[PDB]
Amino acid sequence: MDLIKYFTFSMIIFILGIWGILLNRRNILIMLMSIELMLLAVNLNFLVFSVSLDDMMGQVFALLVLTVAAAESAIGLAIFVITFRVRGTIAVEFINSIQG
Amino acid sequence: PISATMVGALLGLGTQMYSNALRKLPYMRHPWEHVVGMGLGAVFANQLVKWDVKLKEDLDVMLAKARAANERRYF
Amino acid sequence: MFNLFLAVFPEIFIINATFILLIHGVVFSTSKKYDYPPLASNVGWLGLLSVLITLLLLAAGAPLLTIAHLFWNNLFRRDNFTYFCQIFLLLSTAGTISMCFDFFDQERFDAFEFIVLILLSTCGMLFMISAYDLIAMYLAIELQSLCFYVIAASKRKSEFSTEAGLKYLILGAFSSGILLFGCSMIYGSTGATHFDQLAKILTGYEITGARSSGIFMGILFIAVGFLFKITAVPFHMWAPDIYEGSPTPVTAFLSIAPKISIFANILRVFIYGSYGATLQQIFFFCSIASMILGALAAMAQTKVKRLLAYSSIGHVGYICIGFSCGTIEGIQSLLIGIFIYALMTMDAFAIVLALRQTRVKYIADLGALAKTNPILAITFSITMFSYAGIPPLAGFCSKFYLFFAALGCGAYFLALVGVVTSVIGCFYYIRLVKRMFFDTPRTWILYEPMDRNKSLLLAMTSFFITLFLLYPSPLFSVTHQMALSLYL
Amino acid sequence: MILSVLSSLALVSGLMVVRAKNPVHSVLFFILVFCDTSGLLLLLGLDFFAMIFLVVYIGAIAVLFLFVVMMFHIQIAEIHEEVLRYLPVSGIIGLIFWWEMFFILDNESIPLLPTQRNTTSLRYTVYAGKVRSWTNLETLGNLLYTYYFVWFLVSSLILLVAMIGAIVLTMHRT
Amino acid sequence: KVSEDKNRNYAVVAGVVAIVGSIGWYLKA
Amino acid sequence: MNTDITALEKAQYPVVDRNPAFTKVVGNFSTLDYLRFSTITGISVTVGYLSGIKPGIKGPSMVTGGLIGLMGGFMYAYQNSAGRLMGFFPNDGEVASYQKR
Amino acid sequence: LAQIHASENSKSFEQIEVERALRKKYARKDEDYDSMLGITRETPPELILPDNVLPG
Amino acid sequence: VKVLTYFGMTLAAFAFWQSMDKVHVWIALHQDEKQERMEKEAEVRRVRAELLRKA
Amino acid sequence: PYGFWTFERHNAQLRWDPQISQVAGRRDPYDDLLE
Ligand SMILES: CCCCCCCCCCCCCCCCCC(=O)OC[C@H](COP(=O)([O-])OCC(O)COP(=O)([O-])OC[C@@H](COC(=O)CCCCCCCCCCCCCCCCC)OC(=O)CCCCCCCCCCCCCCCCC)OC(=O)CCCCCCCCCCCCCCCCC
Ligand SMILES: CCCCCCCCCCCCCCCCCC(=O)OC[C@H](COP(=O)([O-])OCC(O)COP(=O)([O-])OC[C@@H](COC(=O)CCCCCCCCCCCCCCCCC)OC(=O)CCCCCCCCCCCCCCCCC)OC(=O)CCCCCCCCCCCCCCCCC
Ligand SMILES: C[C@@H]1CC[C@@]2(OC1)O[C@H]1C[C@H]3[C@@H]4CC=C5C[C@@H](OCCC(CO[C@H]6O[C@H](CO)[C@@H](O[C@H]7O[C@H](CO)[C@@H](O)[C@H](O)[C@H]7O)[C@H](O)[C@H]6O)CO[C@H]6O[C@H](CO)[C@@H](O[C@H]7O[C@H](CO)[C@@H](O)[C@H](O)[C@H]7O)[C@H](O)[C@H]6O)CC[C@]5(C)[C@H]4CC[C@]3(C)[C@H]1[C@@H]2C
Ligand SMILES: CCCCCCCCCCCCCCCCCC(=O)O[C@@H](COC(=O)CCCCCCCCCCCCCCC)COP(=O)(O)OCC[N+](C)(C)C
Ligand SMILES: CCCCCCCCCCCCCCCCCC(=O)O[C@@H](COC(=O)CCCCCCCCCCCCCCC)COP(=O)(O)OCC[N+](C)(C)C
Ligand SMILES: CCCCCCCCCCCCCCCCCCCC(=O)O[C@H](COC(=O)CCCCCCCCCCCCCC)COP(=O)(O)OCCN
Ligand SMILES: CCCCCCCCCCCCCCCCCCCC(=O)O[C@H](COC(=O)CCCCCCCCCCCCCC)COP(=O)(O)OCCN
Repeated sequence: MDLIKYFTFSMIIFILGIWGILLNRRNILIMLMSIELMLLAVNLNFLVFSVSLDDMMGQVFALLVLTVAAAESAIGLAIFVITFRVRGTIAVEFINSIQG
Repeated sequence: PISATMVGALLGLGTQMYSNALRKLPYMRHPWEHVVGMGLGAVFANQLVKWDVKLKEDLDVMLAKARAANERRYF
Repeated sequence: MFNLFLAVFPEIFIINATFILLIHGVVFSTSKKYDYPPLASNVGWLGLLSVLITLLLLAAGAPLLTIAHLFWNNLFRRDNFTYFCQIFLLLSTAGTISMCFDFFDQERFDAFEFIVLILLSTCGMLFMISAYDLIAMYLAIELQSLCFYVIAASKRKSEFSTEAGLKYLILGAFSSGILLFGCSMIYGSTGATHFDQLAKILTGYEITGARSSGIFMGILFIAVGFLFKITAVPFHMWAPDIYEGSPTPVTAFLSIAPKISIFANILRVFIYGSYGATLQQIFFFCSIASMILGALAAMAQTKVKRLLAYSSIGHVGYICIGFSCGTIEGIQSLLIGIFIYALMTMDAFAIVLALRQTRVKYIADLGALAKTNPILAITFSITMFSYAGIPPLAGFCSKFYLFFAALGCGAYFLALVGVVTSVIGCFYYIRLVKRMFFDTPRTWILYEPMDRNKSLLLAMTSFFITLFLLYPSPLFSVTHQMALSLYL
Repeated sequence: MILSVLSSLALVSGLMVVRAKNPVHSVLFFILVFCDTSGLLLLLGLDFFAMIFLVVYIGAIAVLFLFVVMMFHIQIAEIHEEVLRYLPVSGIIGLIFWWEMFFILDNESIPLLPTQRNTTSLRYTVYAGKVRSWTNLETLGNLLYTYYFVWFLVSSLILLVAMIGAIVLTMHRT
Repeated sequence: KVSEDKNRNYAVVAGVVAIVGSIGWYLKA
Repeated sequence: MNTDITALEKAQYPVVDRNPAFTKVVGNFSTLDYLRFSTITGISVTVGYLSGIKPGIKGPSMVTGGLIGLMGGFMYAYQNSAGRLMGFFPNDGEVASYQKR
Repeated sequence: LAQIHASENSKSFEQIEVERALRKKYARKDEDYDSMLGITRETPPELILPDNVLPG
Repeated sequence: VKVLTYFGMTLAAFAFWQSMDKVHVWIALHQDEKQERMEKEAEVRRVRAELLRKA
Repeated sequence: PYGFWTFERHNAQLRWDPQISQVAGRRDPYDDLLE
């Protein structure tokens, strides 16, 4: 039962990220945090499979995905900062001017 | 007759004039540029014709290999 | 050892040149002595030069790109298909850069880092085209995406640009996570990430009753990421907002190059791999949805940029019809549609960038253009009629294959939808022609004439659009060649 | 059982990430999730990844999030909303994902039911692979820089993009 | 009598080299 | 590190040297290689000069353009010379020099 | 008004060229990139008219 | 939340995971019946295909 | 095409992997005992 238990752990993390997207319509910072949660779940999926399959490819890609997660968070938080600086607020009603 | 050099030269001259017109300039504002454009158009057209011949030559061999691979099924 | 790296000479050169330009720009932009000169145009010219030298290196070394293929096999795969894809990508990047100089100097956008980010994204898309493993594909996609996120927000004091960036980063990161999940499921189910291994494992079984639900959902999630990238409905709504809110040169660049790169990826993943009818049905349903929604939403638009965004969504629906029918002619038609759509989009955005010098925003702002600049109004009209697909303009090729694929595969509903959406598209395209030629507004907007770069690019793309169907043989042959090279 | 404990901690901490009213609290719970993940990694024998998750996710990424969220001083009125009306939409979407995606491995990877017999005696030991055992660290380092070096370098390019973007978007030099 | 802008002179030499080298490139190919 | 120069598409001309050394490839540079090299470098220097005038850095811009052109032109000449020695490009001169030394 | 017109009409070739270049340089702006650089570009005094001729 | 609230949520989650374990055992125990159903349906489909090909 | 995976371009691993078969990290453990 080990492999099903390790996989459902990562799976609950992924579903939690999805739920965080669904439940945070006024809070886009938490939406970013939910996306990181999904990325963490995928990283865990690669590591578990590497062990289960006795193969190193899952481990190389896990490290590279960590690099991508870091760069993603850096750029995303920069964009958050400049949006806040322009508006003085992070409320979603001030980032809805592009439409139609 | 109607050679690739002549079509290309006409297209290059037309390109310079069209460019001048788009910029609301007289058709023949910088005539040496018209000469340059005729030269480049002629060169381009001749190279396109040669490339087309070469492309058909490569497609022929590649279709031949595809046909052979398909015909291997009925062996 | 050194000769092994002949397979990556183009990429080595462009990366090194990008580093050189980064150093040059940062050293002299900070110079008190030189009074902090703007370097966006200087670096832009040097980067256009670098792109052209990269193109020369790649085009002239066609066999050498396949050298040491066993040594490079677990990293990438270069062939005839990647050859032509990468050439077309470099040509598009060069054109987009050439269209940016008036924007640099008249707006005074002095940031040279814009050019560096464009060059790094071009590096990423080059590696995307040659990717032959899920890991490499993901890494190259992410490099490309991060560069776009940054450049979409380049007007960092603008509400519109910051909004575009924020929406792009959130939705892009979400879709990338979904795609990565799919990749993890496929690895866990097959023990493989290399495309050759995946082809061997998946071929001959598709859904033979005992189907790997892990393999089936990995494919689905990867397809969702791909569809987000090509702005296919229902994963499209990021595209109109990002296209409108980004700086117009960014919008022009995003409209062309990523499509080339991601379709290269889609061909080599799906077409070269094997789950099968399910995925072609995915692209089938998304094509129909994209055509319908693009047509209707474009009909609703009053602004030029949003109209072009929705037009591109509809056209990717038309293109994906070719991927769906799963034949050599389908792939060829998809490639022909990408080439022609790219040259038409370059023409349209050259006009839009020319008009942005007087801040064109609304379709109604084009009023009386046939009076204030007759040859410009005609040129823009040719682009619109080509977008509408009126023969014998180049745009007629996509309409012709859309109906060619429906009638043969037996798809009468697709033909129905194509007829309706083509007529709707023609209406909203000729509305622009009516605005420039038929209307008599009380207040006119007089536009500043365009620079030489855009006039020359417009002149060449306008001859191509009018005259392509007189001599279409090279494109037809080159695209048949590429379609065949995917499997042989 | 131990995986039940760690998964329960992760479940609760993740719910706190997505449901805490204060975003600073969300960042702190996120840190608890990464700690639990590191515990799982230690169970898998991947001590390098277990430590790196602490160093990078908690030591660098979460610190960045905390610095940014703390200086924002977000008022709850700007991000508050009632979530009772989402229970149905989360119920279908969660259930469908639950029914499909927690059980995706079951048909391919059928669990071994633990029997009332000592199967431990059927574990076969090969001493040949135990003469010179490799750490997780050296197994990874045997591959990153030689056979897959191109992906390594592309990741470097990604980090360079991050640095450039961070400067260009936020810098206001005094 | 003399053009004094050294950088301009170097650029002139570079343009001349480009033109002549292009002619030679065409001729010997 | 195991290496394998073997290409996917075989050489269509006689193989003078399967994996020529760096210095051998450079010493194999012909007059046409030097013409390509010099043309690319000269164009690059010219572009650097002309694009540098408006910011006021035409000299340093010339140097930067020249560095880019030098690297690109050398890579192009090396590409051609190595491809000739390997039989991927028409190599009449290489074959003639090989059949004699 | 006579003062500004007399000043402009009496300028030499060299000063005309200098002011043409200065006018072109300061015709547009990118204050956001200047703030990134931490500099403030000031209009040169040869392009500023006296206050007694300004509308206010 | 209260510390006791977090602890109680953790207990509820532990119960949920043990229930999930029971579910996995159930799914494993029914592999044979699912295989039998798949085989019977495959036989039916093959017989129908062979019979319709007779015409 | 019929048997496209048979085409030499697709058998890259079958020809590369034997060249690295003696590389530390992918050897059979008994190879070290006998070499
Ligand atoms: C015999 C031994 C006896 C001695 C030992 C006894 C030890 C004591 C008992 C242990 C502790 C229990 C009591 C808890 C504290 C109560 C006292 C108190 O003052 O609470 C105040 C509390 C007020 O909240 P607060 O802490 O002050 O925070 C205020 C703000 O929210 C703060 O703001 P914030 O930003 O920090 O947080 C935002 C938000 C945070 O938002 C949330 O946390 C979400 C709230 C809903 C939680 C939904 C479930 C989460 C748990 C996971 C369960 C599995 C989920 C699976 C889903 C994925 C599947 C697809 O806040 C809230 O919404 C608070 C809501 C709290 C409600 C918690 C209800 C938990 C669900 C219980 C379900 C019971 C079902 C049983 C079977 C379960 C199925 C197996 O009000 C309550 O009384 C609720 C707590 C009481 C119920 C929770 C504990 C349940 C434990 C049940 C016993 C275990 C049964 C299983 C045993 C298994 C054995 C094998
Ligand atoms: C063999 C094992 C034996 C174990 C024996 C120990 C068993 C302990 C059982 C305890 C359960 C029964 C409790 C009965 C009631 C006790 C009476 C009472 O509550 O009065 C206490 C009273 C507050 O009680 P309260 O009336 O409920 O007020 C609650 C809030 O005020 C309410 O205000 P609020 O509604 O606004 O909420 C705001 C929020 C505040 O915002 C937050 O975010 C809370 C903080 C959570 C994240 C903070 C850590 C991340 C930040 C980075 C820290 C550095 C990271 C690196 C260093 C640590 C990593 C190793 O407050 C909370 O949410 C508190 C929830 C606590 C969740 C975190 C603790 C669980 C950690 C996991 C423990 C794992 C083992 C236990 C489970 C075992 C399996 C069942 O004052 C104190 O707690 C004293 C403060 C000292 C606490 C030190 C705790 C450790 C802190 C340092 C370590 C940080 C990492 C945590 C461990 C990580 C492990 C890797
Ligand atoms: C620096 C900062 C500070 C913070 C921090 O870092 C950062 O600090 C860091 C510090 C970290 C902790 C560090 C350490 C641990 C311990 C670990 O826990 C070990 C658990 C493992 C080891 O457990 C046993 O392992 C051996 C047995 O396996 C025992 O050997 C015997 O048996 C040998 C064989 O006969 C004999 O030869 C030997 O002679 C004989 O002695 C050995 O004694 C014993 O240890 C795994 O075990 C389980 O796994 C089994 C498999 O799943 C489960 O089996 C079950 O399922 C099977 C079906 O699947 C059924 O068949 C089975 O019937 C059925 O039972 C079962 O649940 C259970 O066994 C749990 C994680 C944790 C807490 C870390 C958390 C995170 C931190 C706090 C980090 C934290 C973040
Ligand atoms: C049959 C095709 C299918 C149907 C589509 C038709 C699309 C067009 C719609 C037809 C309705 C009427 C269209 C009226 C357009 C005719 C008027 C026109 O375009 O004249 C242009 C002419 O536009 C052009 O410049 C067209 C140039 C295209 C060149 C194509 C020819 C290529 C080879 C020619 C070689 C050079 C000339 C040889 C002889 C000297 C004048 O432009 P202005 O904006 O008025 O002024 C330009 C500025 N200036 C005069 C000062 C230079
Ligand atoms: C008596 C019979 C001989 C007649 C000879 C006629 C041949 C003339 C052929 C026409 C050539 C056209 C070349 C077009 C390029 C224009 C070159 C140029 O403009 O020179 C510039 C720039 O020169 C360069 O940077 C490189 C190009 C020069 C190389 C070509 C020079 C053409 C004549 C050759 C003179 C050199 C020969 C001797 C060399 C030792 C001088 O420097 P700046 O004043 O700072 O430039 C300002 C910006 N703007 C370009 C707009 C003027
Ligand atoms: C053989 C016929 C074609 C030959 C063309 C020249 C040789 C090819 C070299 C490349 C030519 C490319 C086109 C050069 C002009 C490009 C656009 C430049 C326009 C520009 O904005 O900058 C001008 C620089 O002038 C310039 O760039 C031109 C500088 C002098 C070149 C003109 C002489 C051409 C010789 C033609 C035949 C001569 C017969 C005797 C040999 C400054 O513009 P401005 O202030 O100077 O004035 C303009 C009055 N609107
Ligand atoms: C196929 C259908 C038929 C096509 C017809 C083919 C005929 C060939 C074309 C002939 C051209 C005729 C004109 C030639 C003479 C003009 C020479 C240009 C002068 C020049 O140096 O231009 C500079 C600007 O560069 C420029 O303006 C050059 C850049 C122009 C953009 C085009 C190249 C971009 C890269 C490739 C794009 C590919 C896209 C395809 C996907 C400086 O100009 P200035 O001195 O006036 O000062 C502008 C203010 N800064």
